[PDB]
Amino acid sequence: MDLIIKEKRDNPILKRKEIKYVLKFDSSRTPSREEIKELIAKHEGVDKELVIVDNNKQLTGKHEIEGYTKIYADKPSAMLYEPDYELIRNGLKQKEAK
Repeated sequence: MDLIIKEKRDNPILKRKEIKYVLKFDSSRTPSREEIKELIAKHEGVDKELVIVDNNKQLTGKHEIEGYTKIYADKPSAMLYEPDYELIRNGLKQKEAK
């Protein structure tokens, strides 16, 4: 697989990003999970935890797929501290919750 990415990231409260991606796949074996997903996010400007990619706009007519990928950077931070772990239980109040 060959992923050429044109990443664009916007990080607010949840550090969400938007990137342009094309994976070139060699007709022979089924696409790999890590190869596409890792190279997609990693290239994406993010780690493997941050890889969320839905929909894919195919422009070319050869054998590679293009589209937009979504990435979450909170996946690792949440995994390290665990979402089911008592982080504080109270919430924030910096002049506005959002």
